[PDB]
Amino acid sequence: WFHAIHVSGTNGTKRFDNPVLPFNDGVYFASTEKSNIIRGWIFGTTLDS
Amino acid sequence: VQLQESGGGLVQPGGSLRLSCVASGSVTFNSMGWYRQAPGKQRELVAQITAGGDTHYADSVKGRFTISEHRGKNAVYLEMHSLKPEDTAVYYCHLQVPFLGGGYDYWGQGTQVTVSSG
Ligand SMILES: *[C@@H]1O[C@H](CO)[C@@H](O)[C@H](O)[C@H]1NC(C)=O
Repeated sequence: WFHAIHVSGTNGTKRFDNPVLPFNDGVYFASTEKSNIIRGWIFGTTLDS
Repeated sequence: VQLQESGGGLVQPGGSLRLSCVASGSVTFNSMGWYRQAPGKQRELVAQITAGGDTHYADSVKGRFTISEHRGKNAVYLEMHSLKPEDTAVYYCHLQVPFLGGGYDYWGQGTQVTVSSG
């Protein structure tokens, strides 16, 4: 489970949660949202030039 | 792949073709539309039909073009009239299948309709 804007502090923290996850034999991605914050994905091996 | 698109044929000026963006099955979309594209020219909008029923027309197409949806056969129907040679183009069927909030139209599979007297 990945909460997008993790609010660690009670007053509020405003940091994203987008770890570089592995891609082994395919993945199943499900998103629950209400204001279209999920915008896509990037795929590759080293994610560089 | 999924959606498969075809229809139409070569005609002469003054004729009318009832082309359809014939689908392959029941589909979900919010604003179905049809494009054109001539060689050396960019794609230009022709008509727009939404789920609600809004019908958007380009400047060069009012007074001659009608759009009707057939939910029984799940296909919109694209009927031209008062055809002129300027309408010859690589006709496209951009779709409104939702994708990350809408997108990924299927206009790549187009139809070839040429309007000419010869
Ligand atoms: C489709 O196939 C038929 C029969 O082979 C042919 O007459 C026609 O020109 C082809 N193209 C279109 C756009 O119908």
